[PDB]
Order: sequence, then structure tokens, then C-alpha cells
Amino acid sequence: AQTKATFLKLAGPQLVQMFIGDGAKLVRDAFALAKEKAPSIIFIDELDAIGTKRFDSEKAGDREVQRTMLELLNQLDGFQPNTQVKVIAATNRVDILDPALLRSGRLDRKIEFPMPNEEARARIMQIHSRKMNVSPDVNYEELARCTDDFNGAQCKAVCVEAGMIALRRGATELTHEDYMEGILEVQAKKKANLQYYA
Amino acid sequence: PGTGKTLLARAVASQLDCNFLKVVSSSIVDKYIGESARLIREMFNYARDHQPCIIFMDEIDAIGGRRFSEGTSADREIQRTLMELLNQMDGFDTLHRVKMIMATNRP
Amino acid sequence: QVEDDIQQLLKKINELTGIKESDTGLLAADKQTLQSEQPLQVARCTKIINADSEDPKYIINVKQFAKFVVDLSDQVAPTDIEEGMRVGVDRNKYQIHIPLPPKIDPTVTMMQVEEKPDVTYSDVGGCKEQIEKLREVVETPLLHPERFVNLGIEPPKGVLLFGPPGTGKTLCARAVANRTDACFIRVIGSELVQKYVGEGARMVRELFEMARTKKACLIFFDEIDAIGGARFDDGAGGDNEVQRTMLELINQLDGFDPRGNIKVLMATNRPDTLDPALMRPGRLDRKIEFSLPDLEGRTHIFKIHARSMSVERDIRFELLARLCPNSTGAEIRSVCTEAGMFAIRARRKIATEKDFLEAVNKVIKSYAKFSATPRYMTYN
Amino acid sequence: VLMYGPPGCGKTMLAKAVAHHTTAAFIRVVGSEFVQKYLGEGPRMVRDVFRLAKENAPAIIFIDEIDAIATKRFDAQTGADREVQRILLELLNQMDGFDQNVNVKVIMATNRADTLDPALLRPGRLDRKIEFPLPDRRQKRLIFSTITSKMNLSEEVDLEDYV
Amino acid sequence: SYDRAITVFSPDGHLFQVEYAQEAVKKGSTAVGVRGRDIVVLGVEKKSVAKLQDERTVRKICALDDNVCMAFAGLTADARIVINRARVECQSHRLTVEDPVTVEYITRYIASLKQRYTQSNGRRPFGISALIVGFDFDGTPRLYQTDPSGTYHAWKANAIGRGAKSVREFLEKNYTDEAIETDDLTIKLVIKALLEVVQSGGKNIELAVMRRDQSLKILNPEEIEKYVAEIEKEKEENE
Amino acid sequence: YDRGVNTFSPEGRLFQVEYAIEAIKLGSTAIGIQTSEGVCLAVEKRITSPLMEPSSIEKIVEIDAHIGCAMSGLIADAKTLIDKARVETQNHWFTYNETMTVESVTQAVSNLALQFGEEDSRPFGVALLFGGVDEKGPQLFHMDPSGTFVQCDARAIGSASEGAQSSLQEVYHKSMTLKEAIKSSLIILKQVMEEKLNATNIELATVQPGQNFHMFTKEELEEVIKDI
Amino acid sequence: LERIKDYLLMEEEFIRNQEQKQEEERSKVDDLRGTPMSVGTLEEIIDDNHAIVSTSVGSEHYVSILSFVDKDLLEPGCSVLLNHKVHAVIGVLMDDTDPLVTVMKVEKAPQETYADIGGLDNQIQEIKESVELPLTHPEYYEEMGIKPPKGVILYGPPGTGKTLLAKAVANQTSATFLRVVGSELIQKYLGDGPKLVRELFRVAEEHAPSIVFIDEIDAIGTKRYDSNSGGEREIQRTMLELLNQLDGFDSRGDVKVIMATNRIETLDPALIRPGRIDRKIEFPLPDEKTKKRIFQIHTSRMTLADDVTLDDLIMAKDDLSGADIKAICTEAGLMALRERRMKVTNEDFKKSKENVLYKKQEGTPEGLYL
Amino acid sequence: TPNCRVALRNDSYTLHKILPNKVDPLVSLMMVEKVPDSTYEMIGGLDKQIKEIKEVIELPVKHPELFEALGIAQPKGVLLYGPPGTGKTLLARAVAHHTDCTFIRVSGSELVQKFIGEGARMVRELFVMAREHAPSIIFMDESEVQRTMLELLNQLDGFEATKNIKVIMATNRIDILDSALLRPGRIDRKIEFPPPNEEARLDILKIHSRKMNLTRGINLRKIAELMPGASGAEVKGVCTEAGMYALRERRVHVTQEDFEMAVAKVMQKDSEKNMSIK
Ligand SMILES: Nc1ncnc2c1ncn2[C@@H]1O[C@H](COP(=O)(O)OP(=O)(O)OP(O)(O)=S)[C@@H](O)[C@H]1O
Ligand SMILES: Nc1ncnc2c1ncn2[C@@H]1O[C@H](COP(=O)(O)OP(=O)(O)OP(O)(O)=S)[C@@H](O)[C@H]1O
Repeated sequence: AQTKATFLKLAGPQLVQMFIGDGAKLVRDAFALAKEKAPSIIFIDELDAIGTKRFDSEKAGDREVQRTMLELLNQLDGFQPNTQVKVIAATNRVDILDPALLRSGRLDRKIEFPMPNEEARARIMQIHSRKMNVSPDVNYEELARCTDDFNGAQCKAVCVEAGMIALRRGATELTHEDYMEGILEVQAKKKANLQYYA
Repeated sequence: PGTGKTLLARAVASQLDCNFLKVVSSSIVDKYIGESARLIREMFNYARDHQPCIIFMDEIDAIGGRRFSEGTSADREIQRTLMELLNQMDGFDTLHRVKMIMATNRP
Repeated sequence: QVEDDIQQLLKKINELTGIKESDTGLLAADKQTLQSEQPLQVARCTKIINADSEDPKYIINVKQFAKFVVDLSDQVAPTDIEEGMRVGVDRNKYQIHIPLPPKIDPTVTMMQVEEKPDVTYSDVGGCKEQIEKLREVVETPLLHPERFVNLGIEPPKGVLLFGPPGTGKTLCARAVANRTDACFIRVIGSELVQKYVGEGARMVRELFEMARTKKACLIFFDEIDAIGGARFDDGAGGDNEVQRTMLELINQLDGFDPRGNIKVLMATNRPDTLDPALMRPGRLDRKIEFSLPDLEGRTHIFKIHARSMSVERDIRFELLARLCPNSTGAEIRSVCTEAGMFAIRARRKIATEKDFLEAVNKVIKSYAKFSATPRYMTYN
Repeated sequence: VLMYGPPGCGKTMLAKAVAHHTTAAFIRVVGSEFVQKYLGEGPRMVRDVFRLAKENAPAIIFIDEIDAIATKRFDAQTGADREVQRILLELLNQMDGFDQNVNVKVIMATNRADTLDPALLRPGRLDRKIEFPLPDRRQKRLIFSTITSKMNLSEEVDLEDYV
Repeated sequence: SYDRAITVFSPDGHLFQVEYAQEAVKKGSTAVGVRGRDIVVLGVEKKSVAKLQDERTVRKICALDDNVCMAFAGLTADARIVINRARVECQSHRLTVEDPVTVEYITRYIASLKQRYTQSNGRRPFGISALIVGFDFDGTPRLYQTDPSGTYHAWKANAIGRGAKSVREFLEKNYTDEAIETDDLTIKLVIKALLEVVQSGGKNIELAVMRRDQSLKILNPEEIEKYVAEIEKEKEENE
Repeated sequence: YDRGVNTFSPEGRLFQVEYAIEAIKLGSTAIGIQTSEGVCLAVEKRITSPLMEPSSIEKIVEIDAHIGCAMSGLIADAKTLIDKARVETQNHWFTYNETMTVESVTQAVSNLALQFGEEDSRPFGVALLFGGVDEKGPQLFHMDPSGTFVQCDARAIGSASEGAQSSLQEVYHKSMTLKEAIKSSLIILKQVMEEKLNATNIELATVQPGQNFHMFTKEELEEVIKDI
Repeated sequence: LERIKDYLLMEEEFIRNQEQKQEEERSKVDDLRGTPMSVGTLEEIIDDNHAIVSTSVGSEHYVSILSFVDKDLLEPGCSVLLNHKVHAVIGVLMDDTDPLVTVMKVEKAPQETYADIGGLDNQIQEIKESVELPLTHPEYYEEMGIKPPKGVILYGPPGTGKTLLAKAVANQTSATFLRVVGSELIQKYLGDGPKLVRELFRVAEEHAPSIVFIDEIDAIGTKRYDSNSGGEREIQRTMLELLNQLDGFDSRGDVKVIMATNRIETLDPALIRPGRIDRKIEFPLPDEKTKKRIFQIHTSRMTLADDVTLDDLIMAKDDLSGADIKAICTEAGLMALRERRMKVTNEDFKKSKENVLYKKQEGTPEGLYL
Repeated sequence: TPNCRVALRNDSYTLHKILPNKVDPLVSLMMVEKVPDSTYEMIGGLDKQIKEIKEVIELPVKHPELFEALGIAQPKGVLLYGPPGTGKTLLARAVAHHTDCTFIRVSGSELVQKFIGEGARMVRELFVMAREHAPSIIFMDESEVQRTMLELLNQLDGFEATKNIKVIMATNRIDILDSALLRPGRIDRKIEFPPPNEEARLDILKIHSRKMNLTRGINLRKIAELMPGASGAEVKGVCTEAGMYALRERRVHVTQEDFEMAVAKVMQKDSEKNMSIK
């Protein structure tokens, strides 16, 4: 949204195709099309769909996935280097991948994502609640201090379910108890089990 | 991985500078029946003629494999494409000055 | 030689009757339109790679033959002949006529519902919280955007369902479809079970490409266990095609300019073995579940399954609802139909509460305790 | 005949020595040769092979890597499996009934004796089952005595102590 | 959760080998037992004489004392060990308190041993179910049965082995109030049970009696032929 | 998985104890109600055959002269526990010339209700109701296979315990009387049973401080049945 | 002596079966049809008198319909008649009567009717009022307004008459019958079970009201094969597709689904619940009295002397079946042709009795128990 | 006719003529098999099982009238069991030869499945080739093959058409195949296969050696008592490699010492003791 380079997206399973060898065609033509528009930012989504710790076995094995991955790697790095490609990849898990997918600088800057500790929770609540009309009798720091270990989407669910919990009344703008009951839906994972622990 | 297995052959590709047919060995198979076998025949004829040729096939394990108990059908033509190399690297007509440089991620 | 005679010469009289009958035997609707349609045109359809600049100069592969530089006929809309747009092309002149909507799939267009089953919210009694929250999610923003946008809040795109087998996931899903006012789409979770690699990716593709064109539509997933439980890793390469199908479903579900105006209702009978990538909200917000009918909702299900039958008025409903705490509405339906069948075993026309006694004391004993058989005390 | 075994036991090498010391016509056949771009070349190629085999002589053909042809499993919807299937059928129907007298000798050779249809290893088709096993202590001594005769060999270096 | 082992439950609260070990009894030979008012009598079926050997060693009805009588089902070896232990238990009880051994105490012993044998680590439970008949307290006829779980369970008549539901169902339609005594009617009751047996071959019937005061008496295959003859006479008189 | 007593769950818990609590459910029901006049108690026998002699199946046994019991589940684990309590009560009277109170009885039973161990066997499969009169009046006591013992005022067990507890909390309050609680209990019994209530189906066990001996009702229970 | 009428009627039947212009408008429609009337396949239908077809190799055209045969006959996924000259859609072709129909759609009411039972007359009445009365006389569902019961389960010992009752409902029938053996639902590919489920029950749903009978369905949960790709994480997918197929959506139709098992314990509790299956039906080995009815029926058309009592074959064995009694009859016939007699005597029954009880019911080598 | 080539013109697509010599599909599957074609004169050394399978197969074929006269149900599945090499396949082939029934061996191939239908969904198009080729004897080898046999026998028992449709499976290890399969109203005549005894090995030797070029002067019972029990096709190997032993000494006559070497050649099947234990 902010930068204005030739930006390019890519999903994981969109690469592997029913026939044998079409992923090589697809990734090679993708690199060509991005290279002919040199300020090129390639976005990769779910690399772990095609990134796999490969295996030697018998009687079974799914091969062409590693063929498309080796296409990606070799046309990415090594012989015939390029200077104008920019890569952004995003996975949800890590150790599925080959070490030759990274190693140091197949992808260079290894960047993890932390979860909101305490303060960024109230920050994210403020961000998504910026559009709603609030009767501002709300300490968001209370809410960030009670909701432990949520993501941004769970705080968004808090925000929207608080809006429609206020709309259960339907009369007016947001109250603090609207946020409380939004939490009380987003919280659990309900247990309530309880037994043998006296 | 990352020991510069590529760049050593690339340094040879900046030392002899003769006929480096650096096959990436992943963009060979496209979709068809016997096209890859014909490309292998073409490379071996071309290497036979231009007498100082250097064969280089990076990331072999995609096209190599080992063997199967006959699972996915495309693996049949994979193994035939590999047995193309298995025959015509040795055959009966022995190659001459056909030096093959090979690199892998897991051998 | 009685029945032998009978069969033999009766079939012989039949055959001899047939022999003399085998011997005794010896438009303007649209035709002129069709002769006017021999001056019609063959109109082979094709596919477009790309245009050129300042001039059409269209580059087309048919589907199979080759690739050609062609030019349009002058009877086209000279704008809407864009890339990937399947168009009809002349045989001889290779000139283009009209774009038509593309290949959808050979058998994925065949899962739009194309009807509306008469399952009604009134038949799904005992889950009034589930009824009202499902109302709030699905029925309200898609028909009456009155309160959501006018304050500036969003409707939730995602809702999950599970519960005891026999509770009304089927009922709620079919019950929306009476009052859908939307392009409801059925998806079995086993539809992604194909032979060929990466085909479920194409399935998710054509699902959402049917979703995007027509606006304000419903897509119903069902039994999403087969879509995949987790992201298992082992040295043998097991659940992979299912896994990539699952992740592609996550991506073309939501992310990087997401879905738009689609509501997806998901159901399963084993939600605990689901990956967190589906479980994280935004993808699915309200995790609405089902419980057992614990109270006079049971009696309301009795009233549903009894209001369509002429009964004895001298009956109660809460007594048998006491006698079925753990039971499901499917088991309630079986008991009500079974008692009606007991009344049809009799030559009456109106049942008894004792017919309900027969149904209870026959089903819950014979087919909730003889499967499996006990032949041992050990307990009592 | 059929050759197999641990691969690297000179399976090609006996065919080498036979072809050098044969007399009649000798055809080598690439096992992967038959699957080619034209849709139908294979049966005509097998007919070329066997018509020439009956045509010449009581001659010898050596077909190595027949595992490229011999694969027991197929899938009759891909299309590419069906030509391999009919290449096997073309081979089968022209194997049992040559002439019973035209002594064509087709030496088949793989390394893997797993992916072979039991309809191939039949009496009349391939009677003998011959492996090339790994050598032992004295065969390696004899192999060393053969191979080391070409190098100049500083003659007080014993190689039996590495066997 | 699985058929191994004996130690863990099912997820719905069962023991597989406890439930499965009764099937070895349920596929076993049939042996019935009733109580009279004064004379108690029982018997096994399927003598199965295989024409070339003796059968005095295969006797499935024995005694621990002069006051108690045995029967079993399932496999024979567990019955051998349990009875050989129970004799020593009866005699150790006699070495203690000088009463004739009550049927209730020895059934508690056998079922208790069987249960604490089952609870232990990897011991295959005795797949038998014994019939323990005695009349001790002023000649009060008692018969208890056992279980592979080890539950003594007092009856008035009993039927185990193959097809025990049908054989017990005959005693449901047979056992009115005025059975005994009337010892002759108890005799004919045992005879009608043997006629209602799953095969009722006529010569494979082996029955033993106790008049609550005497010893165990093994009968003779001519008295039983007279019993089958008078039972067929009663069937003809029903016509 | 869960495969044995020596392995927790990722969330809790046993996962052997849970299957023992599940193995409570198979048994026949029983109901006891604590009343300050005295503890009343009831059970179902679930007779199979007419040959099955009804007074032979034990449900209420006598541990002490003022302490009753009722069993729910596996018969023989219950018999072992009754045996141990019968030993231990007598040892307490031996070493103290007094009656072991029923809470201390239950602590003694629940000392090895969970001492389950195969090395260094399985946990037991019965839940038990204890009724008795200590110095503080009558006591009604409810334990479990897991040894988590607590007092209950009117506990119901076994099969159909849910609606039993429901209709029990419907009818119960603190100041009940004796025969009212007796008929209130047997109403719930004939609501949860499948057979016609008669003299052979159920049995009562009534202990009172002035009527300590004979915690049983024999065929006057017929007269109690016919009053409904 | 009945061979004469048999052969003559058979030949007359064959010859009369082999016994199979004025209209000018019909000939003009013939002349609107080509002489090489080619054949194609549809993709989509457009209302403007022409639609899109596909050729054999994959050429596709906008070609119009000869409109005397209706376009409502045309559905996506049909084989049509095409021209050569403008390739116009000529008419409707009769469909590919695929080997699923020729294998599964049994046209034949197989064998003896409800007079071939043993120990029945309640379960007959159950399957009658649960299938036939919804089929033949559903006027009582008008009279009350209640759903018919849906699913039927036959379970008991092997040789009880699961096969016999399956042939009985297919005997008295007026609907299309389908039959599947439950061991077929695993193939040597990944994902072939759900395709079988969908095409099977689509063909079941397309023709008419019908009856689907599947037998030995327990052979999918407790069976493993080396001839299996994937495995349990494809067996579960097969089960889950059949799960959605049976208790799914969209007014499933008048297709009575009847199942039959030997064992019952290893089955999904989600598949024996009602909604799917409303009439579970016990098959016990019924009684020692209708042993005589099966001896009566299975010897109703064979000459036999008196010479025996069936009570001798009642007091021999404790478990009873038609698999017992028919084996007794066949082995008695083997002993009859062994001793070249008719009017079967007692010694054939005795040796047949002993040899059939031994082969097979004993268990296991001595001993054990005894 | 169904599936017949005809001469079709190319311009107007008019029928020209009928083309002969259509397909030969069962012949094609037969040539996929190449079973040892047999007759009675070669399975000597035993005639009991031959008479059993005569009584159970030739008698349904030659005389359906004798079965249908007394009104009995004819047998339809004969399970055979025994060790390999005792003529588990020569037997059924000689039976089907001396009754002229269409012999069928559906073993395990995609060749087979592609020639039944197109390997489409199941095997029950063999029933199409069973009824239409009504003298049908089907043969199977040694848990999937049994599953296919279970499908076949679950339809052909009384829920199908005119007989002479009988299947034959000959294997070992009788208990691993199903017991519901061995329901007595499903499989009748379980016929054992013996190891070849001394005179039986003698007769096998006389058959597999009679057609060769012997030395003038030979004995056979000594050779028959050398073997402690071979298979059927081991004695053939004995004879042919004794002929090889004759030809390596540049002779065409086969003495006894060729057999003395061939017995030792086949003897490497079993040796190896310090294994008596047992
Ligand atoms: N509350 C209810 N009221 C009325 N009918 C009900 C109710 N609950 C269940 N049913 C009946 O039970 C069936 C409902 O479908 P379900 O069995 O719930 O399908 P399902 O929820 O998808 O279960 P699965 O497929 O095992 S996850 C129909 O027969 C309904 O008539
Ligand atoms: N007995 C031997 N005496 C001398 N040299 C031998 C001997 N055995 C093997 N060799 C040498 O080792 C080589 C054996 O390999 P090849 O003959 O190439 O067999 P092959 O082609 O490798 O068959 P493979 O292993 O399936 S590719 C020969 O070329 C010889 O140089």
C-alpha cells in the first residue's frame, strides 16, 4: 500500500499442478515477468505447502513438490544470480522446511513475530475500535491486562462482538461491559471440566 | 548446504570457459511423453560433437530419485528419464572428454 | 404331467398365437428456422493470452491446436475482449464475435443447490440462542444492512458449528436455505479427495470463482475433517495433497484482498482435531456449538414431530422428555415416527401415549442396549 | 535369458565380452528407447526388432534396462501408461511364438527383480534366472590379478592383504 | 482400551478379558444343578466316549468334603487347579473351627481367590464357573455358582455351558412350587432336564445325587433308560 | 494413547480414573438421604431370574452396629473394600473401646481406594455410600473411586443419577422427616426403574440414634410400598 | 418328457423376439439430419437456440438444435448428435448404459418369495411396513402425516438369511434394485472410494425410486490390505463421504437404504444413529420349531421317504440356520448319488448330520476346552 | 454384431463390407497367462484327487440331469489346498481340458483388469465372460485375492444365472483365508494335496523322463528312492539337467550317473542339521 514498486504475490499450492513439470514453467515464467519489471517485490504465501523436509523411502513418495521447490531455489539463487528480485515469504510453522531453503541467505533476515505482550493488545484494540463510536468509559489497559496471549484477530473479534453486544441493547454507543462480554466470548476454550482437583 | 558447491563449478566456469552446459536439471521436464528423453539425446550428441564439453547438472535429486514400488504414474517417466542418463552415460559407445560435474543437497 | 402339460402346451399355444402374428404382419416446428440456420455460423470458442497496444492484434490459442495472431470481427465490443476471456472465433477468417463466461469445471458447477428445501427455523427448536445468533450472523446483514454499516461496524464472515451427532447442524444449514435469498452452495468436505496432485487447489479456485461473480452468496462446508486436521510431519510423506488443499482453502478463503460478501458455515463432529489456522478468528469468528436438549426443548421437538400427525389430545410430552435426558432430536424423531408406525400397525387412525410408551420401551431398550449385547451381571 | 544381481557386478561387462566374441548380428537396445514423442512408434519399433531378428540369422540381441519397459503397474487414464502397456503386450505376443527354430537370443538385464510381471518370467519366455552376485576373497584376488596387469606395478607391493 | 491387557478399562467403562473369559465358559460343556427339599442332584452332559479309552478320569463332578459337591464349565485345567486348591482350603478350614464346611464360606474363598488372582499383574484368569452344592445347616439345600470375575450368586436351579439360556428357560417352564420332596419328582425333574439338554443322546448323560446326609452316588445307565421310558410315557399320556 | 496409569494428559488428568468414573455408570441405582431423625437409604436389586434368590444379592451390608453401606459398580472390588472396613472398624474398637466415626471410616477406606500401583494394582471400580450415626447425629457419606470423599446430604448414584439428583433437589430441603423422605426416595426409585415396584425390587436401610440396631426393613417394606 | 415343449417354446420365443415413405415431413427431418451424423458431448447450454459442445479430441462450437426433439432432454453431461456440415446439434442419443447399471441394476426378481423364510414373520412385517408399505401403499402417511423409517440393518450369525431376505425384497419389487458387496470400497488408487459413492448414489437417484442394498459393510473398518494406498486416512475419507451421502441434504429421495452385517460391535456410532437408519433389525437364530419349516421347504421339491424325524435333527445341535439345513439337504443328495438311490433314507441323514456338524462346527483342537 | 469391424467408406461414411477376424479377447488374456496346457497322461502318481474332481466337476457338466432329477443343489466352489509343486494348477487345467470348459486365470495384473473391462471399477464383468462362455472354470492363486473371490462367491451363489460356472483356488495355509468363506453352504469339497510318495515320485519320474533320449540300460526306482520327496517340477529339472550332464560329456544318452549328479544338484533345497530338535 505504501511503496510503489512492481509488487508480485504468490501462493504455495497454486504452484504445484496436476501435470508433471508445469510448476517449473510457472515459477520460471513468474521470475521472468517479475525480472522484466525490475523493481520487483515477490510475495510468497505458505511456503511450507511447497517447502518440505524431503525424504528417501520406498513404496511411496510425492516427488513433483520438491521439483517445484528446487526450481524456486535454483532460479532464485546460485548460478545465474540476479540483483533486482525482492522476496517476502510467510509460513505458519518452521521446521518442516529444508535447510537449503534458508541456510543463511536463500532468505537472509530471519524474522520471527512476537505476540502482543500487554501494551500492544490495547494498541490493537484502539486501532480497530477507531472506527466505532465509543462512549469512552473504557480503560483499554484493564482489558489488555486481563486478556492474556491473544492475537490481533482475537482483539478484533473482541471489538466486533462488543459492537454487536451493544447492539443486543441496540440503543446507544459502546460501553465497558460490552468490551467485557466481548472478552468473555473471545476468552475460552471452555473448561469447566473440573474434577479430581478438590 | 551452503558450502559453495555451486560457486566452485562457477569458478571452473570462469577458468576453462570452454563449453559449460550448466543444466539446472529442474526445468527439463515440461509435460510431455518422451520430450525429456529426446532432450537428453540432444545434449549427449551436442557434447559428443563439441569435443571439450563440460556437463553440469545441479540439484540432481529431483530428477534422480532412487526407485519406487510403482506409485504415482509420472514417476514411471521420471525413472525412464533417469534410465536415459543411466544408459547413455555408459552405453556401449564410451564417452570421451565428457566430464560430468554433479552437485546435490542430500546425496 | 399335470403342471408339466399346463406349462408346456400353454406356452405352446402362446407361441403358436405369436407365429401367426409374426406372419400376419406380412417436423413443422422449426425446420424452416433450421434452413435459415445453415446461413448461421459455426463459432468455435477459444482462449485469449493477451492483446497488443494501440491496436487489437489478438493472440489466441484455441484450446488445443496452436497459437495464432488473429483480429476481431467488427461486430464486437472492442473493449471487453480481455485476457483469459473465452471468446468465439470464426473457422476461416479467425475473427472474434462475443465473449462468453468461461469454463467453470466439468463437475463443480453441479454443487450449487438450485432449489430450496422446506426446513424451517420453527423445526429446529430448543436452540434459541443458536437460532438468534445464526440469525444475527447470516440473515441480518445480507438482507437488512440497517444497523451494521450505519454505525460503522462489520458483520462476521465466519461461523463454525459442531455438537452431538443428531442435533441440527443439518437442520440449521437446510433451515437457512428456506429463507436464504442468496446463492447457497453445498460443499462436501470429501470433495477435495481426488486422485491427482494439486487438484483440490483448482477446486478451491473454482469454488471462489463461482463465489465472486454472483454477489451475496452462501457456501456451506460439511465434514471438514477430510479437509484436514493438522500439519503432521514425519519421515514418510503422508497427508500432503489434503494438506496443500487445506492451506490453499485457507488462503483463497481469506487474505490479500479477501473473499468479499460470502458467509461460510462450517460443520464437523470432531472440532478438537483442527489446525489453529482455521481456528483463529477473522477466518471464523463466532464458535457456535450445539448441546443436548436438556429441557422442554425436548417437548418442543415432540410438538414438532407431533403437530404433523393426528393424535390423542389427552397426552403429555414432558414425561417422555424426562425419560430421554441424553437423547438427540434424531432419536426423538425415530421415537415419534416409530410410535406413529405402531399406530399404523393397529387399524386405528389416532395414536396413544401408550404408543409412545411402545416406541420408547422398544427403541431405547432394543436398540440402545442390545447393541452391544450384555450376557453378564458383574455390576448390579 | 535374464541377468540381475547387485548392480556393479559387471552385468554390462559379460554382454561386452559376448558382443566382442560373438559372430552373428548384435543389436543393443536401450530400455528407455521405446517411449517416444510419436503416438504409436513403439509397436512398429518392436516389430522392427523381431522382424530383423528373424531376418538375419540365429543372432543375438542384448536389451538392457528392460525395467524401463517392464513395469507391472499402470494407470489406464493417464494415457502415457497405455503405450507402455501395449509395448509390453506387443513384446509378449511376439515372444512366445517366434518360429521355435530361429535361434534369436535376447539377453534381458535389470538390477531390480521386483518390478517385473510374473507373466514375463515364464517357461518359454525366460527359462533361466541368472544373477551376478558379489565376489568373495579369491575372486577379488583373481580380479586384481587381471586388472593390475595393465599398470606398471612396483612388484613388492602385495594387494592380497587388502582383500 | 484394547483386548490387552487385563489392567486397563475400556473408554466406556469395561474390562475386555473379564467379558471375554466368560465366552470360554459359554462355549463349554453343559452341566445343570437343582436343589430338592431333601435330596440335591446334578449332572453334566456330553460324556463323549471315543470308543477306545477309559472315562473314569474325565469326571467333571467331584467333592471337596462329604457335604459339598462340584461342577464347572470352561476349560478343565483351571477346574483341576481350583478344586485341588479348594480341597486343601476345606481341609485347612476343618483344621480350624470344627464344623462341617459351609457352602457359603468355600464359595467366598473360591470366588475371592479367583478375583484377587484376576487383579494381579498378567495372570490369565480361570475361565471356569463352578457349581457348589451342599446342604449343611439342618440340611438346608444350597447351591451357588461362580463367575470368571469371581461373583458368587445364589440360585435355586442352574444351567451353564452350551445353550444355557434355553436349558435355563426349560427350568422356568418346569420349576413350579411343588417340586420336592417328593424325591421321585426331583428325580424326574433331573430326567426332564437331561431330556431337555442340547443333544439328549440318552447314553452320554452322567448324573450324580446327594440326599444331604449320604455320600455322592453315581447312577447306572439302566435306571436312566427307565426314566427316559417313563418320560416318553408321560409324553404319550399328554397325547 | 492414555494407555496406563503412569502418564498424564496434555490438559489434565487420568484417563484411567475417568474410565473408572465411566464404569460407575453401568451399575444399578441407589439413593440415601440424610435426615436428622436418621439416615434412610435405598437401592435397586435388578433381579434377572426367578431362580435368582433376592435376599442373596447384597447391596446394603453392615460394617458396624450403627454404620451401613451401599455399593455401586464392580461387586468384588466393593467386597474387598467392605472386608477391609470390617477389619479396620474392629481394630479401632480394639485399640480405643469406642466406635470409629463414619468420616474416619471413610478416610481409612480412601487411604487405599487410591493406592493403586502395579510396580513399586489397577484403581478400583466402585462408588460407595456410607450412612451412620456418630456423636454429631446421623452422617451420610459419599465417596468415589478416586478417593475424593465429601459429605452429601442426599446423594444418588449409578444409572439415571442425573434426573434422580434433579427431582431430588426438586423435593429436598433441610428439615425433612423420616417416612416422608422414605416415600420421596421410593417415588424417585419407581421413576428411574423399569420394572414394577414390589417387595423384591428394592430394600431399605434405616439407622436411628435411638434405634441403632437393625439398619434394615423386612416385609414392612411391603406396607411402605402399598402406601403409594 | 417336458423337453419338447421347453425347446419349442424357447425357439418360438427367440424367433418372435427376432421379429422386429409414408411420411414426408419425417423424411424432411431426416434430410435436415446429415448422412454422417456425428456424436459429441455438451458443456453448457445457452438459451439462444445454440449451445457449446465438445468434440472427441477437444474442439468446441456454438451449434444449434434441430428442434423437433426437445432441448429439455439436454443436460450437461450427455452425449448428443452433431452434424458435419455446420456441426449443428441433431438430436438426442440414448445414453451410455454404463456397466454400473448392467452390473448393479439387477432386472430380475431372483428366487422364491416370502414362503422361503425360516423363523421369520416379525422381521418380514418390519421390512414390509418399512420398505414395501412406503413403496406400494403409502396412503397411511396421508392418513397421519409421518415420515417413513429410513434405514434397515440386518445382523446376526453367518448363514442366517441376510442373503435370503435381500433376495426376498428384490423378488417382490417394483423399483430398481442395486447391490454392493462392502469389500469393494477400497481400490489401488488415492481417492477412489468417494468417487464410487457419488456415482453409485447418483445413478441410484437419477432413474426412479429405488432400493440400495449393501452387504458386509463391516469389511471396511476392520480390514487392512497391502493392496491399499494411503490407508486409514483414506478409509476414514471413504467413511466420511458415505456419511455425508447417507444423511446429507437436498431431499435425498425415495431410495430405501438397507444394510446387512455379521458383527455389529466394530461399527461407527455415527452411522447406526437414526436419521440415517431408523429400523435396526435383530436376526437371532430364532427357534427349534422353524427348523422343521426349513427342512420342509428345502425338501418340498425332492422325493424322500418318511424314514426320519426332524426331532432327531432338532436334538443334535444347539445353533440353527438355513446354512445348516441346506447343507444337510445337499450332503444327503451327495450320499444319495453316492449310493445311486432316490427317496432319501435315514442313513444318508445320519452320515450327513455328523459330517456337516463336524464340517464345520467344532473349535478347537483338544483340549481346549473340554 | 456387437464389436465387429466393418468396411466403412470414407467420403460419405457408407457401409461397404463386413470385416472378419474381430478381436480374440479371451485368447489375449490366455496368451497373457500361458498356463501349462495339460491332459490326463502327465499327473500320474495319484488318481484319487482326479476322481474327486471328476465327481465334483465333470458330473455337473456331463450330467446336470442326474443332479436335477433328485432335486439337489449342485456344488459351485471347490477350495483346494496343499503345498506348492504338487500339481495345484496342472490338475484343474487337465480337468478343464477333458471337459472343454473355458479356463480362466485372473491373477493380479492391470493387463488383466484392462482386458476385463478397462480396469474400471470391479471384476464382475468376468461374469459377462462367464455366462456368455458358459463352460467356465476360473482359477486363482494364493488377503486381496481372497477378497475378490469373496465378491465373486457372494454373487454367484444363487443370485445369478445358468451354471457350469465354478471357481478353483489352490493354495496352502488353510486358516488364513476366511471362515465365513468356509461356510459349508459356500464351500463344500476341501481336497487335500499330498506330497509325492515313492511310487508317486517314480511315476512322476517316468512321465517327466519317458520322452527323453536315455542310455540303453537304465533304472528308475533307484532314482525314485533317492528323492525323499520333491515337487512336481523339480523332477523335470532333474531330467533336463541330467540331459545337460549328458551333453557336457558330448553325449545324447542319459546314464544313471547323470541322475546321480542331478539329485545332488536339486539336493541343495534342504540339508542343514544340528537341527534335530523336534
Ligand atoms: N432439535 C431438533 N429438532 C428437530 N429435529 C432434530 C433436532 N435435532 C436433530 N433432529 C433430527 O436429527 C436430524 C438432524 O440432522 P443431524 O443428524 O443433526 O445431522 P448432523 O448434525 O450433521 O450430524 P452429523 O452428520 O453426524 S455431524 C434430522 O433427522 C432432524 O429431524
Ligand atoms: N570380474 C571382473 N574382472 C575384471 N574387471 C571387472 C570384473 N567385474 C567387474 N569389472 C570391472 O567393473 C566394471 C563393472 O561394471 P559394468 O560392467 O559397467 O556393469 P554395469 O553397467 O555397472 O551394470 P550396472 O551396475 O547395473 S550400471 C567393468 O567395466 C570392469 O571394468
